[PDB]
Amino acid sequence: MQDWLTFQKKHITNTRDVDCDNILSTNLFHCKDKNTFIYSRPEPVKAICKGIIASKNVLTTSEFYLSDCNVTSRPCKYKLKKSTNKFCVTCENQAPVHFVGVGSC
Repeated sequence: MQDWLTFQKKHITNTRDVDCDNILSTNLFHCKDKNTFIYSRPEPVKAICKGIIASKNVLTTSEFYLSDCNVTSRPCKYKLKKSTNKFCVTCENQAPVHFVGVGSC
């Protein structure tokens, strides 16, 4: 439910330029306040949780290329934020199931 499958579509992007406008206006996001996407494949991101079976929030050993879509002054209209930082993923069954935050946990 709140697991890697849902985590992927909502956080795993393969482009630095995620079009927040269209992508976030789907029912998958429904234009919430913001959404931090990770520019990296699901494999190297799932590998962060490699060996973590028990639900455990872990902070990454390095920074990743993040693209954060955040709402502007207008609802469902976003500003792209391209940055590089670490992030804490809640690892369960060797897969990131919940997103904690960027920088540290």
